[PDB]
Amino acid sequence: ALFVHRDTPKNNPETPFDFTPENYKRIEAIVKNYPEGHKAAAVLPVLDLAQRQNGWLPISAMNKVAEILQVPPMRVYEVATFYTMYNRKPVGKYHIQVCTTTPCMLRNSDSILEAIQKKLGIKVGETTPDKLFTLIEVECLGACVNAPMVQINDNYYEDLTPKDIEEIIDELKAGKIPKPGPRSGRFSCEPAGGLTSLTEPPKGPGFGVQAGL
Amino acid sequence: PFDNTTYKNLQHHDYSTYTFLDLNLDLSKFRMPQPSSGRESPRH
Amino acid sequence: SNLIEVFVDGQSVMVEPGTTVLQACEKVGMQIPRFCYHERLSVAGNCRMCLVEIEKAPKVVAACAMPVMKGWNILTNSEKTKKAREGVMEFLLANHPLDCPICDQGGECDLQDQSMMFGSDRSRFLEGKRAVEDKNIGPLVKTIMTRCIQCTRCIRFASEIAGVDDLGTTGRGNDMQVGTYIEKMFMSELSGNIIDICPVGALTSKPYAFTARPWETRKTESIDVMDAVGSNIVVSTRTGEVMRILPRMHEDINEEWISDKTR
Amino acid sequence: KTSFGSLKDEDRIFTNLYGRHDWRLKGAQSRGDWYKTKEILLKGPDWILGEVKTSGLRGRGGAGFPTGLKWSFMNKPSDGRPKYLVVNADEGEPGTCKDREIIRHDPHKLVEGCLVGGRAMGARAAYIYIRGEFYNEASNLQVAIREAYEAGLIGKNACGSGYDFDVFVVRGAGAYICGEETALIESIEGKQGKPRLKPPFPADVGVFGCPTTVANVETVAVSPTICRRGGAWFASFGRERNSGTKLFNISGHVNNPCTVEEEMSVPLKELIEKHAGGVTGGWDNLLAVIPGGSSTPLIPKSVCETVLMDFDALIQAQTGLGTAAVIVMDRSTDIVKAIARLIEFYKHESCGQCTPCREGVDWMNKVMARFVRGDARPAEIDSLWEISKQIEGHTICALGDGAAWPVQGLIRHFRPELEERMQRFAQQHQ
Ligand SMILES: NC(=O)C1=CN([C@@H]2O[C@H](COP(=O)(O)OP(=O)(O)OC[C@H]3O[C@@H](n4cnc5c(N)ncnc54)[C@H](O)[C@@H]3O)[C@@H](O)[C@H]2O)C=CC1
Ligand SMILES: Cc1cc2nc3c(=O)[nH]c(=O)nc-3n(C[C@H](O)[C@H](O)[C@H](O)COP(=O)(O)O)c2cc1C
Ligand code: SF4
Ligand code: SF4
Ligand code: SF4
Ligand code: FES
Ligand code: FES
Ligand SMILES: [K+]
Repeated sequence: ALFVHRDTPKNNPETPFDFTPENYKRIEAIVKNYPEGHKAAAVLPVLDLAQRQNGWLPISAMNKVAEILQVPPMRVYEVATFYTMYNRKPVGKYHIQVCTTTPCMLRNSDSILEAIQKKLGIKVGETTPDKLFTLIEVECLGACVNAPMVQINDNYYEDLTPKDIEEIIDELKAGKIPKPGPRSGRFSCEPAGGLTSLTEPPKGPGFGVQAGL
Repeated sequence: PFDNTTYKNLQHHDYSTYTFLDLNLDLSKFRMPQPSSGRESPRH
Repeated sequence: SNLIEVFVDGQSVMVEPGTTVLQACEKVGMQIPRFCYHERLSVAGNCRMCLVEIEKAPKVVAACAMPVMKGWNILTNSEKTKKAREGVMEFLLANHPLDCPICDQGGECDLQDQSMMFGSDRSRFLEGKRAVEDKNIGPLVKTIMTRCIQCTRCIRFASEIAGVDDLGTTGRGNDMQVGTYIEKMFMSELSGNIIDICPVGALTSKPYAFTARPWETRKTESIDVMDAVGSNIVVSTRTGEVMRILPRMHEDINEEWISDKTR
Repeated sequence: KTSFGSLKDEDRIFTNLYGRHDWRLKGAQSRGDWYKTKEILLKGPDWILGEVKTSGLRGRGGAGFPTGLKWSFMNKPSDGRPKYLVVNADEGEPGTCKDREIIRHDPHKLVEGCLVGGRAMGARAAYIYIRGEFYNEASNLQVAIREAYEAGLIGKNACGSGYDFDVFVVRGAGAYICGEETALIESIEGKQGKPRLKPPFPADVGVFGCPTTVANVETVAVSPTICRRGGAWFASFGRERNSGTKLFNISGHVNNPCTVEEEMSVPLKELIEKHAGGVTGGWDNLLAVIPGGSSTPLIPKSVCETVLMDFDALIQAQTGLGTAAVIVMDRSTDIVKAIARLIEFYKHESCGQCTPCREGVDWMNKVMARFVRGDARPAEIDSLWEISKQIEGHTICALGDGAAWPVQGLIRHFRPELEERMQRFAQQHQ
């Protein structure tokens, strides 16, 4: 929760960090997306790559991003503390993110938050002692019509009930993988009582195209 | 056979952690040569 | 010439294209209040104290950053200009600590002076304030970051003039903290000049700390001899004892800086 | 035309919105996309700008700036710097989840929109700044862009027109402020997502210093359909200066929260009672509606009866159209708790740069946290109003405006509820 750094024995510039050679090829592909002389524009992807290899960001991933992109290390520290995805502490293997903004709070996201809390035995901001689940509380995740919803590491779980989220936590503990979708009857975002629109077939190429084209 | 009942977007069940970056690495060859500012960085 | 005509409170002034609103008002002798604008740093536009009404325009503009367009009448003393100044001074004094007696900037503070001049005289803030963790950036600059008004003259100085690139803002929002993010010792050859351009007592002089107070110091304008640059300085004394050394502005030598040896 | 709504499926731009057809290239070409794209490229920049100015398309990001006038700011010869389209795909607005649906379900439509838009502005490439939380949507879009490169539709010799155009996708990293166009430019440039001041507009100094147009996913993706169907087709729907179709996100206290494409000037009551299945508990159970996502002030049930869901009829309802994200709040809602959660969102998503937002949004959240409990006195209401008026128009970007506006809407429509909250606090605590 802090935005200063103190050197612990598990988080210091002598903590080992190095990319894999496939990650170096991915970094080179990232750097080739930006103009020559603006390599600093690859700070946000590569550092996110340093979170995908490691799960979090010690202060050796930030310095390695600062080293391979030829940017000052404070300019990577700023990015790593500005953005909310960069875990500057070691989070669990399944990082549960419950959206509790107003369109999800109107559809009772607190029930699912308390369901995860009493299911896992932790509260908001903590990690289960088997290092498998970190529960924090996030802002609007862009799934507002599928409210309420959570996010687990990449995957949205939508239209949730407390029974559905207990089922998802049970199959995360079981070593399987859950299905990232709305757990109600609908598929993505449609009205649940049938399609109120887009029921006709799509008209195909050349429909309504103006003349002189 | 016209179908308006099945959700055809089942591919994102099969995405891993490096899927976006491997798609970027595959797309690295289809792209135009980047413009240059004339210097290696704004600190050069 | 390609000089364009603008107006400050009706009075005409001829300016080069690229002149800001603040410089255009400077050319007729009015100093628009500011905290983050410095004429030797880059334009940040992030304290919003220079918000000023251009007439026939229903929005205040950042005078440090907005260039003048031809025919503008800058209303530096109008009603919404003063309301904007009082609102911005109110937000600056929302979370600012009641440290003025125990602060080395008291009596030489920009925030005190243009709070007396351009702000309100009382508080509507009925909440608790923030408290920011202090930093250790060396044996020269005493750091009390609760007083920081987040104007980023730290960062613009250490980047552009000092060439260090090691001060910056971590966090986001009200939790945004200016610092090095690590236990780092900001010791450049020009590291004491951030004591100058910090408008508040967030960055003070650790040798000068607590010993004097600006109104009782006599100002003797003198010359540096610590090298052959010949930096113009102010030896400020008090009762026959040298209290500190400030810079004088000289455009051809030291523009308004001095080294740490001098200071 | 006088009445609006009831848009047909033959007039939809976003066919396959719901994911029911194939999102890939053989599915997109079979629904009308990538048809006669070479002719649209070869008829020139000024023809495409005239088609967008004819269509009356306004900025779908939420402000509604005229898209033809906006894109014509780039219609000028080069000065050595490249030119860029940048497609804003963050969509962090609470209530708004439509650009996720466009990226996830009609991705090639967004790619063809990038091609048409960047051709109209003479741009070199496209940077689709997608939100980082939309990771599966981003990989979805990258599979589509790989299909577009392997079919020769973009890249070197895009659609066989001799025009070169790349499409880049940059993920975000979890900051709502990075949806604002200059803060998005700063986030692309590898810096903190802090908004620049305007001037310079991005058409003069944008990404990397280049001329740049930042435009929303919806205002970019409808541009091939405008270039194919015509400008008069898109101007045939909605009122004057309110032309076209619009994706709507009706969420909150409705029976069926959904995204639906609909004609522009549709009534709010007709939209909710037709596509969303009505308010939970009936229409008399309606308390308030936030019409366009959290940046717009709420409107009560007496305004929601006859209001039209376009720009000007919501300006006349002293709110904004915004992203056309309808958040429905029933009579059982603690409405001050919802607006205070919203102001809490605005202080957690605020980049801390200039003084009024950095200080006043946290100070408004503290006042709203006391207003939920009632731990205040009524003279602090007008005080809070003035605090909003010290943020509105005194900030760098409009997140300060978008945080002052919900407070103003809540005070303006529910001052008696605030006052009875505080006086019952006063009677049961003093
Ligand atoms: N879609 C979303 O997720 C969100 C949308 N919004 C909406 O965004 C709006 C506020 O955003 P802003 O872009 O700051 O407001 P708006 O005033 O600035 O600007 C919209 C567009 O018009 C252009 N523009 C306007 N005047 C111009 C001029 N004279 N010269 C050149 N370009 C000009 C700007 O470049 C910009 O791209 C609100 O309506 C709000 O509802 C707010 C938050 C989230
Ligand atoms: C705080 C803030 C956040 C914004 N977030 C987004 C966003 O997430 N997506 C978007 O398309 N526009 C967003 N906008 C609007 C943009 O400034 C800009 O108007 C838009 O992205 C592109 O312009 P357009 O409306 O012509 O499409 C935001 C504006 C502000 C002030
Ligand atoms: S910095 Fe200025 S306003 Fe703040 S405590 Fe010191 S003298 Fe007072
Ligand atoms: S410490 Fe002083 S100079 Fe640095 S950002 Fe804060 S107020 Fe500005
Ligand atoms: S008003 Fe808020 S969101 Fe905008 S530049 Fe300032 S701190 Fe950032
Ligand atoms: S409000 Fe929870 S996803 Fe937008
Ligand atoms: S002086 Fe112009 S905003 Fe700080
Ligand atoms: K100082």
